[PDB]
Amino acid sequence: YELTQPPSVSVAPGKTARITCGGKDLGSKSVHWYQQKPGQAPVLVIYYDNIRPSGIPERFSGSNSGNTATLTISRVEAGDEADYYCQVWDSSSDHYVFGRGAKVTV
Amino acid sequence: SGFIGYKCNFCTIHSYFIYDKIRLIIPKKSSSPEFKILPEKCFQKVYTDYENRVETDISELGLIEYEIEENDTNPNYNERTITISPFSPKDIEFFCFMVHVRVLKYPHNILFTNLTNDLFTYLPKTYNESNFVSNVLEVELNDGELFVLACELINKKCFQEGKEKALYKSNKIIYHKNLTIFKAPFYVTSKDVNTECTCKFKNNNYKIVLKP
Amino acid sequence: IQMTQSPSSLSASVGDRVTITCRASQIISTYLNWYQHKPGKAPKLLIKSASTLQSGVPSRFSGSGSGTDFTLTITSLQPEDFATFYCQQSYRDPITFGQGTRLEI
Amino acid sequence: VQLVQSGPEAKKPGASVKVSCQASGYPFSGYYMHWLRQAPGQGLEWMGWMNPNSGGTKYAQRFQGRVTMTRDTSISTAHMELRGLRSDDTAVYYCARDYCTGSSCYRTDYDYWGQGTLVTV
Amino acid sequence: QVQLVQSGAEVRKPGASVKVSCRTSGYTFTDYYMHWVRQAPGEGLEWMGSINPKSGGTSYAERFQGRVTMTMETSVSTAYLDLSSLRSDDTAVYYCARLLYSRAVYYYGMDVWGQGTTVTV
Ligand SMILES: *[C@@H]1O[C@H](CO)[C@@H](O[C@@H]2O[C@H](CO)[C@@H](O)[C@H](O)[C@H]2NC(C)=O)[C@H](O)[C@H]1NC(C)=O
Ligand SMILES: *[C@@H]1O[C@H](CO)[C@@H](O[C@@H]2O[C@H](CO)[C@@H](O)[C@H](O)[C@H]2NC(C)=O)[C@H](O)[C@H]1NC(C)=O
Ligand SMILES: *[C@@H]1O[C@H](CO)[C@@H](O)[C@H](O)[C@H]1NC(C)=O
Repeated sequence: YELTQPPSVSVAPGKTARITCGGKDLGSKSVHWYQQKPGQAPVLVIYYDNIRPSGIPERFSGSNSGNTATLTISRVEAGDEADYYCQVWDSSSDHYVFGRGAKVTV
Repeated sequence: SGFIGYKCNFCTIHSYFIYDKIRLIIPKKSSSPEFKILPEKCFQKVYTDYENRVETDISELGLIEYEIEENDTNPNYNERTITISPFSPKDIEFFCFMVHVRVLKYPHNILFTNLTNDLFTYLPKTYNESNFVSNVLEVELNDGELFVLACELINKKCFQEGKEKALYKSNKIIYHKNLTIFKAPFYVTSKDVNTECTCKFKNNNYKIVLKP
Repeated sequence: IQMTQSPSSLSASVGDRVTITCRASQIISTYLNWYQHKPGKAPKLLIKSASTLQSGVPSRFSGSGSGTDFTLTITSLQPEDFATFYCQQSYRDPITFGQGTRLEI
Repeated sequence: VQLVQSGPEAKKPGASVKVSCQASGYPFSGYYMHWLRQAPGQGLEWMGWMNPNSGGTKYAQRFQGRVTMTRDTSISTAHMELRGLRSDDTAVYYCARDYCTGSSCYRTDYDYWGQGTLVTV
Repeated sequence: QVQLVQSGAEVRKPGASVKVSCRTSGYTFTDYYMHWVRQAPGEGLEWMGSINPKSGGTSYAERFQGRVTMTMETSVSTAYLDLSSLRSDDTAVYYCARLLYSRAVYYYGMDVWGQGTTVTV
């Protein structure tokens, strides 16, 4: 299916940023969040909708509840200016559906 | 086993006790002093046998993990309460005079995951946290297999939601003393069914996945 | 239910531990209380249920035993400890006390 | 907490004695009143308990038809009347409160006793 | 000491064929799923297709089903993407990424991504 991520998110430094990953019955399907810098490769920041990788600053966080998945990147600071895409593996179609994206600006 | 009664108002209990509680409903004696119980400290110092009535402390019967509660706030009635546990290795019995409690040893197996940092020496049958593969652990469970999760930060909606449509039905889910025990249904229609939960160790999210 | 205290006749020096065995006719579990009956005055409860000490009783006095045989342990004898001791059978409707144990100095 | 008992009184043989038991520092209701016979040279012997709340009385098998226990809620005093005094009915009588009746334990304990009413027959 | 290195930037005329390589130096191949994701200039990422490491996988996106043929030789432990019939919608920066192979695939993510191959059409 299609993920209805917002076209943009506007945030101030030292605040919480919420990127909602919207999809039908998205609670039953895992989301994987990837941080897209303008030139650097997608850095995985959340996988299996709440897990923090081994190497990452602690402020990154995220949860999936109901039909919306929120990447709560608390304490927004410099270096977080990126596009965060949620990826969902579609079991019925056996093909991963990739989110449109939502740039976070300080 | 095949019983749904656990109240003790000749109450005889024969059940697989998985952190299940025994309600010893006894009068204050300020209304009817003829009634008495022969063991004073019932469920704490209780007869091991039926004919040879000898007082033995509750530590020396065959229970493994336990806590005994006497709480007297209710003015109408007072109760002496004991919690039993799945960790027992044999079918012990004790009699409070008659209150017959049978702690049947659990015929199936036990699987314990201690994501918490603590020494639950009572049941050393495990996976630890090292078996977690990429911070996710996938523990299959045979029919009736008793899964235990020791993680204190269980968050909410543990075993409530199962990923990928159909949810793995659990007969009983117990959350006692920060300890989360999963009872396998012992009968499953299709093997391809999943139940999930969350845990927070070292602020990392460790999650367990249970399948038939 | 005659609860005979066989060690009834006693004579103990100050500073010496004692043991008073108290035995009843039938099994009466832990339903025992120990009283200190000074000459004149009034009896004073020492141990409740034979396993926990009554408030206002020094650490010298202690209770042991269950079911049929019960024990008194005194760490150090005192002139206040000098008195007659009785057993109370809380089990069964009549309450048969002991014959006494004069713990003579 | 203290329990005061009336002064000793010596009645003639064949008469009756009334002994007064006063409760101070604790609610008179909710605690059974137990009477004990301290015969000289003999052990304490239990006579009966009186329930303050209900008013019911139960007596020992020996004194099933001689002793009578009453009270007065206005004054909160416990009275015991014994009839048919004999040469073996001379003793020191104590009324004690059961601190254990109120909660938890089923045993009978006598935390506080009376002064001891000396009755001579 | 562990990294994923892709082919250098290449320019291909429209209608031709472009081959993109993804060799796994630090990590042994066939342990992880192999995925191909392309990012159009000034546009969101689009995952092209996935090949199962244990057995050959035909899972491709519906948009890229006709012209994508993903082969795994495993002799040099390199992942090869064969792309042909290029057009204005077939130019992007291509990224190869790995996720752990499991019986159920929804868990685990693309922890490590390739260096990036720029294709101009
Ligand atoms: C259960 O948890 C403990 C602690 O998280 C694990 O390791 C034990 O660690 C203590 C020291 O903290 C040692 O003294 C114990 O001997 C260790 N346990 C064992 C069994 O060796 C433990 O491995 C976990 N699993 C079990 C089965 O106890
Ligand atoms: C259970 O997990 C513990 C770690 O919590 C493992 O214990 C370590 O084992 C290695 C290898 O034996 C030792 O070098 C470490 O010193 C141990 N750590 C501690 C804190 O004792 C244990 O190996 C695991 N159980 C297994 C793998 O069976
Ligand atoms: C048990 O005891 C606790 C004491 O903390 C009291 O709060 C509670 O009301 C009691 N419950 C029952 C059922 O007696």
